[PDB]
Amino acid sequence: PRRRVIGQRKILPDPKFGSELLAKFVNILMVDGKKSTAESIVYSALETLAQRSGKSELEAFEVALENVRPTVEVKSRRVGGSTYQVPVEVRPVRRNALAMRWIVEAARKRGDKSMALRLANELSDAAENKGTAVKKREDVHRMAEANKAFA
Amino acid sequence: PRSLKKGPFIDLHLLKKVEKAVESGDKKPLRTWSRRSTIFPNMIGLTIAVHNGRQHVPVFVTDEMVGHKLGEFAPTRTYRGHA
Amino acid sequence: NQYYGTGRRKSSAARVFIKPGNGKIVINQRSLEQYFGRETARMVVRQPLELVDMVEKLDLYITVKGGGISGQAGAIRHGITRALMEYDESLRSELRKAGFVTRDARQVERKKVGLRKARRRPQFSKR
Amino acid sequence: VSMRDMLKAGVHFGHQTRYWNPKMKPFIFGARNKVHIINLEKTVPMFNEALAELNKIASRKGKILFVGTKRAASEAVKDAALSCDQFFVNHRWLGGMLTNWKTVRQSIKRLKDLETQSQDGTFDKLTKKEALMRTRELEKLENSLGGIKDMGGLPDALFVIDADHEHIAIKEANNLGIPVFAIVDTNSDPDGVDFVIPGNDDAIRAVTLYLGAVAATVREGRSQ
Amino acid sequence: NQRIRIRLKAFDHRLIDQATAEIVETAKRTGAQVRGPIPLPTRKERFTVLISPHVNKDARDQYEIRTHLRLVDIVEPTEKTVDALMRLDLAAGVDVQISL
Amino acid sequence: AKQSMKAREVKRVALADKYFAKRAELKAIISDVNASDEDRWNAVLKLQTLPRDSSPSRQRNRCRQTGRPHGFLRKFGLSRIKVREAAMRGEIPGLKKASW
Amino acid sequence: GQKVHPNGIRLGIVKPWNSTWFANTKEFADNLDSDFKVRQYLTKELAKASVSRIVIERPAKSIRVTIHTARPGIVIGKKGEDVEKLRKVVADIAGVPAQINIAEVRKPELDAKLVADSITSQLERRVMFRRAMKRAVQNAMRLGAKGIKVEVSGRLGGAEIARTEWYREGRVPLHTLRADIDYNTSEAHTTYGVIGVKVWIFKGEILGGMA
Amino acid sequence: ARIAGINIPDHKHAVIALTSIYGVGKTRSKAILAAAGIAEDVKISELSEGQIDTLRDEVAKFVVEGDLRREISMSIKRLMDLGCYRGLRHRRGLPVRGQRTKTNARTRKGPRKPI
RNA sequence: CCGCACAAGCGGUGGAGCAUGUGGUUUAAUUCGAUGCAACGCGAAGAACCUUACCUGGUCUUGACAUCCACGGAAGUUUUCAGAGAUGAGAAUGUGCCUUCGGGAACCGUGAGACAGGUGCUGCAUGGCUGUCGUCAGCUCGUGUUGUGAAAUGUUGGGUUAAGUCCCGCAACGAGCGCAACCCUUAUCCUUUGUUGCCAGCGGUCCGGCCGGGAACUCAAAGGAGACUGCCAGUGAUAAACUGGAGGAAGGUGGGGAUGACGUCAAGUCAUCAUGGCCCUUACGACCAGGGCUACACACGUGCUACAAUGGCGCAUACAAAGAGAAGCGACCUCGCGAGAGCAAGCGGACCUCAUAAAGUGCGUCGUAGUCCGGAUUGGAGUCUGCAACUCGACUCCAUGAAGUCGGAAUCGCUAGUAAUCGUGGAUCAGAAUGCCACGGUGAAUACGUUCCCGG
Ligand SMILES: [Mg+2]
Ligand SMILES: [Mg+2]
Ligand SMILES: [Mg+2]
Ligand SMILES: [Mg+2]
Ligand SMILES: [Mg+2]
Ligand SMILES: [Mg+2]
Ligand SMILES: [Mg+2]
Ligand SMILES: [Mg+2]
Ligand SMILES: [Mg+2]
Ligand SMILES: [Mg+2]
Ligand SMILES: [Mg+2]
Ligand SMILES: [Mg+2]
Ligand SMILES: [Mg+2]
Ligand SMILES: [Mg+2]
Ligand SMILES: [Mg+2]
Ligand SMILES: [Mg+2]
Ligand SMILES: [Mg+2]
Ligand SMILES: [Mg+2]
Ligand SMILES: [Mg+2]
Ligand SMILES: [Mg+2]
Ligand SMILES: [Mg+2]
Ligand SMILES: [Mg+2]
Ligand SMILES: [Mg+2]
Ligand SMILES: [Mg+2]
Ligand SMILES: [Mg+2]
Ligand SMILES: [Mg+2]
Ligand SMILES: [Mg+2]
Ligand SMILES: [Mg+2]
Ligand SMILES: [Mg+2]
Ligand SMILES: [Mg+2]
Ligand SMILES: [Mg+2]
Ligand SMILES: [Mg+2]
Ligand SMILES: [Mg+2]
Ligand SMILES: [Mg+2]
Ligand SMILES: [Mg+2]
Ligand SMILES: [Mg+2]
Ligand SMILES: [Mg+2]
Ligand SMILES: [Mg+2]
Ligand SMILES: [Mg+2]
Ligand SMILES: [Mg+2]
Ligand SMILES: [Mg+2]
Ligand SMILES: [Mg+2]
Ligand SMILES: [Mg+2]
Ligand SMILES: [Mg+2]
Ligand SMILES: [Mg+2]
Ligand SMILES: [Mg+2]
Ligand SMILES: [Mg+2]
Ligand SMILES: [Mg+2]
Ligand SMILES: [Mg+2]
Ligand SMILES: [Mg+2]
Ligand SMILES: [Mg+2]
Ligand SMILES: [Zn+2]
Repeated sequence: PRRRVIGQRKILPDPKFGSELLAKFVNILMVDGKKSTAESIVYSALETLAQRSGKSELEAFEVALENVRPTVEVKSRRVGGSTYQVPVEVRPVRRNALAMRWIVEAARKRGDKSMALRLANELSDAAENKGTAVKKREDVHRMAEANKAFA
Repeated sequence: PRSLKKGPFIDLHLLKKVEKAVESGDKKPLRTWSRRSTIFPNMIGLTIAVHNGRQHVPVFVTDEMVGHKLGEFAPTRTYRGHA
Repeated sequence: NQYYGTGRRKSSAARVFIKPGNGKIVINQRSLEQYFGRETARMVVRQPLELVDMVEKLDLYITVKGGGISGQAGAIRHGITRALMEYDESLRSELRKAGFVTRDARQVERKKVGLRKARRRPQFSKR
Repeated sequence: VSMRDMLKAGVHFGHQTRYWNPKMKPFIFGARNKVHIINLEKTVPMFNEALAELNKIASRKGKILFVGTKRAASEAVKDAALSCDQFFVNHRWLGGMLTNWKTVRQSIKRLKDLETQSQDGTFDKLTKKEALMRTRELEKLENSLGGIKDMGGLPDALFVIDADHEHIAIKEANNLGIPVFAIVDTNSDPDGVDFVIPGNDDAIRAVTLYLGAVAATVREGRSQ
Repeated sequence: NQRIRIRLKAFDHRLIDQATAEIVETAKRTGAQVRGPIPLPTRKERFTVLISPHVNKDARDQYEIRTHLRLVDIVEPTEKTVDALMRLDLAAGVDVQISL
Repeated sequence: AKQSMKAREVKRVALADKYFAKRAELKAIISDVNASDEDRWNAVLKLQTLPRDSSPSRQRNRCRQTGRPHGFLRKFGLSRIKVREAAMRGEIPGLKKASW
Repeated sequence: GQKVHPNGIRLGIVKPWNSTWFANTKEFADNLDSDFKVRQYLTKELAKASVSRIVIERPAKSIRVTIHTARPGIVIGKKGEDVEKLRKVVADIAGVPAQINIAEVRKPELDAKLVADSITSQLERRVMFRRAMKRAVQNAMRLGAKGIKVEVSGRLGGAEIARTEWYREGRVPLHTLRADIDYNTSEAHTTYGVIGVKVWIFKGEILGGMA
Repeated sequence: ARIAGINIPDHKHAVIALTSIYGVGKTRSKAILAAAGIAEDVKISELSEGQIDTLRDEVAKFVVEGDLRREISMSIKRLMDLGCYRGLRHRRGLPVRGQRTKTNARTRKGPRKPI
């Protein structure tokens, strides 16, 4: 991307709920090209949150999303030949992407003898703003606030 | 491992040498190159000089060695260690 | 009284014959739930009738060869789209706007000499 | 052309007094509103002398090259050559067109080959993209060399509009000895024009009057 | 019986096509009805060899031999047609198998 | 390759022709599912006395033009080098650079 | 870098093959060996007959050799004797009934193989290479070649450091497959080793592909 | 329970528990259960003593634990003192089945030793 | 100013075990070559013997392979002994061809020389062939012009492109080699032909396109059609072009290949071949058996399998493509736990065989453990190929069950049907793939940008 900026590839909406957000989620935790293997974990870990953790699975998805979304991120760029940790603003769609990418990384360390159980547990815990996933967002914010001197 | 159907393999010249030896009981080392021959029971008590590619190692044959190739008891490579 | 459409996806060829009736679907002498174990494949096959809102007004007799179940589902969807627009011929704008007449031509890229796979390269040995 | 005929067209008009060339002093009536005024009295005999030489050249099978590269006046220069059956340059002048006649002849041959090939056929044998590309090349050559495709050899006379703008052409001509007939505004250097017409060249109407008189005189020469 | 089945193999389709054309032309001028040449799947035998005589292996080229097939069935042969066939010498590049 | 290598190859391919039938029947006797043990034993002992060069597995496909023992192609009988330089000269019927 | 053999990349596009027979795997390598030996013997015979190429067409029960040569009278001989003689011996090595046909290259100055062998024959008579190259080029251009390129590679004039010297007139587009590029390679075994000679001759683009 | 010796199978599925015993593998374990008539998925808990005794008596068919280990030590020693090539490589602690030793012989040579 | 060069991402390498190559060391020999990118799963598309060039020993001297001559015999064929074999010694047969009855031919043996032979040295004497910069966009020339001239201009400038692509400008105008196009393949449609392929409408069906039949559809493979910034809108210098839109299977060189300018590196190869020179010639040539190229304190490169619940195991059940086959691929059936064996049909193949794709899905189980993860290693027992598996083959079965709990500094690949993952096939080949070459299945993430590194 040096001459023309192509940008991110467009994606089909999720088959079960017709939502691009959840489709990108299954694309972002799919391993080795195993689409059905991943979405069978996704839909179960959302059904479990539907019945007990909240009232609606699709909206609980968002209430956990914006509960882990970061706002200001240090993207290290040397302006004039000095290591400057300049803080820049994330775009909305990249914000959602970072959020889901962090929530899947949180579910990975959960253990709990399952994958659906981990995803459900951490998606809930993040929706309540008390999850291993939210700490990385506030650490991004900590590192953004430390390096304010370079604005 | 050679097929049981085929049975044990032995070079014809070595078989005839061994017959002629065990007949008269020469008890003299048999200079052979047939490392690929199986040791048959009738070779027990003989001394067979098997070629290792540079010389003939005298293998004295016992009954524990029946069912093994002559080449198995003669080393070909020389390794005294790096140091 | 029978409308026909051919659909191809990822080396899969799907002959689709649509006629007015109950709404039953039969793929290679098998129901839709028998032939496709996944659910994404089922909804892909059903997307055109959903869009055009003719789900109980047509019976579908489908045969498909080649490729894999996901590729076959795309081929069946392309065939159904073609048969539909050959049925009504005014649904073409609705289907094209939904991207169902795309006939996506993505196919597997050949392996190339000096490459483990097309666009894959052996390790550079650190230097 | 009569002085009254020129004056109504505005032949007396010239460039600003800020922008003039030293040798043009004899041909300048004076100045008004900081504008150089060309003396029609000097212009009318010189224009008539140029016409008489052009008629003589035309009578002996003279090939005439009308020269002008002004965007607005390009069509008029092309039209004058077409009316009297002569050759023209209306697009930007190409350096060494007269001096490198051989290379121009190869370009003329290429233009002739492409047009002949399209009429003959084999465009179907060529790929549709190739046939379209050949048509684009033919069109580009036709605009550049359309006037001189049929000139055959080096021309016998040159008619130039705004001789300062076309200075390369006159330098070439003098290097070849080909005579130069040119409308010379006050800002031009008149050394290169053997039959010099001092007059406006920026105005299309003034150029049309000179071109029409020359084309009619050349046609009279052809009729004999 | 009265049924001929000829198979033509070649390395060039522009030669096998004219072979089939003239064969069905002959078989037709005697009034025998024939199935027009059935294009059977062409075989693409692919070879890949090293261009470098020594050291290089990554550098190599890929050659290919495409053998073309045609099938012509003559269903009701008049006994003049059987011999009228053998009076057809096809171009050296074509191979013919005649089964009955 | 050296001339002696090609001489070895032709000797091996000739010797394996005047012993093909005897070796075939001996190997048939040996691997016979039902046979006398003594008859099988004598077949095994007779199979050795034949010249060792008479077994077809001791031949090595060498390029006919040069004798190169590596890179041989059965379809042509030439190594990868002579195959290429004949192919580019148009000497191999049907062979042609491939792309797909 | 290295260039693709200009004749091989046009095989089936504008150039035809030098061998036109069909064989299955059982007979293929045998037929290749027989073609090789036929060509070798025919070259060793008609070296002085200026043969340009030898095409070989095998009918099922026979072999047919066409000899494109520049001096047909020499090879056909007096009352077709030597040619007939040739037939005999090729029928001996092909192990099959044979037939020899003679074709004349009307313009020997436009057939790359003959040009190459001409230049090598001069280089083996110690003609300086620049003269041979230049006069081959202009003899080809005279006779209507759109373009020609000649290249002599090796110890030119016996110099210890080898070098390649080439000379091109007109237009020789090597990357155009539509083009009719006639290319052949020869070599002169001079007192100081081998000198290679390559020669490309462009006779104009071919439309309609093979037809 | 001590089915084959001092080692005791775990309370997990019988087929896996039988495998835990030396000289018994998943195949042998299935054969032991089939002869006993016990299923493969029943645990060692919930199993009666008579059942475990028939398990012991079926295990007694094969050579297992020490009587097997001694047998495999003797087989190795036979080669080692026989002077055969394989015995030599046994005594030098090198791969005896023809694997390369220029590299990738670590599981017999043990951890790498610098110079 | 461009490039997976970086950034943004995804997955690796570096740790483990093994496979493989190299260095080193060892050895009687561990044959030779390739050595920064651009050597190190490289020559080698396949070292048990052969291959084989290496070593040990046994042997030959016009010779294993060629021509020439002389002498003696048809050629060929069957068996014995000695020997590891090479070889040495022997024993058992002919008369076909024109026969100017001379003899010559096919061959074999023997003698003498001219010679053969050399994978012997030089790739710093070479041809040919190849790598590399780099598929980077350049490299030049004619004529004109400019300058006293070496030279310059064109080829720079403004824009614009993947592009020295294109347009404008301009003493330049053109051209050549490049770039693009012409070629192959892929995506849509149409025409033609319909078996061994196909089955929509029909008649029966032993419910099998199987069988009457059908030529519609899939498909096959030959010929065509189609895409060109062609159409619209905006931006732009009324330019090129760019952005967007319509239509369309396809949209801006649609995707992929082939295609590699002038030259650079005295780059690689005298061991494919050819070749100047030098060198050996009862030996540096030739034959044979056995050994070696597979060694093993170590170091490096490239790979494979893993370390697990997105998973292991059991059972049940789906959907491929591309290929190969006659000393070949080898069904069905029987036997064997199994590798396989026996018997034996078919197929030179759209027919028959290789040949059941596997990830997938359904059910059950396992419960985070060095485990029902992992499979190294070793023991016992086998099958096949092959004269022959000791050194040193592959595979099967029983048992054994290492290290390994995601890998430091550093470093590699990749921009879409790509990465990742899952199987299938082929060449070489008696046998011997984790390599190489090809094929399909499932199938992403990210690209703000051009500061830095790397190369132009
Ligand atoms: Mg064993
Ligand atoms: Mg793939
Ligand atoms: Mg086939
Ligand atoms: Mg040689
Ligand atoms: Mg072999
Ligand atoms: Mg086991
Ligand atoms: Mg091994
Ligand atoms: Mg990066
Ligand atoms: Mg390491
Ligand atoms: Mg490692
Ligand atoms: Mg070494
Ligand atoms: Mg080496
Ligand atoms: Mg490699
Ligand atoms: Mg010796
Ligand atoms: Mg003997
Ligand atoms: Mg005689
Ligand atoms: Mg002699
Ligand atoms: Mg010599
Ligand atoms: Mg060099
Ligand atoms: Mg070197
Ligand atoms: Mg480029
Ligand atoms: Mg540039
Ligand atoms: Mg330049
Ligand atoms: Mg310059
Ligand atoms: Mg520019
Ligand atoms: Mg250009
Ligand atoms: Mg310019
Ligand atoms: Mg019916
Ligand atoms: Mg039809
Ligand atoms: Mg076509
Ligand atoms: Mg296009
Ligand atoms: Mg505008
Ligand atoms: Mg659209
Ligand atoms: Mg559009
Ligand atoms: Mg295209
Ligand atoms: Mg090109
Ligand atoms: Mg190349
Ligand atoms: Mg060098
Ligand atoms: Mg060397
Ligand atoms: Mg020697
Ligand atoms: Mg040997
Ligand atoms: Mg090796
Ligand atoms: Mg396991
Ligand atoms: Mg194979
Ligand atoms: Mg069974
Ligand atoms: Mg297979
Ligand atoms: Mg499963
Ligand atoms: Mg541990
Ligand atoms: Mg794979
Ligand atoms: Mg094999
Ligand atoms: Mg730089
Ligand atoms: Zn003016």
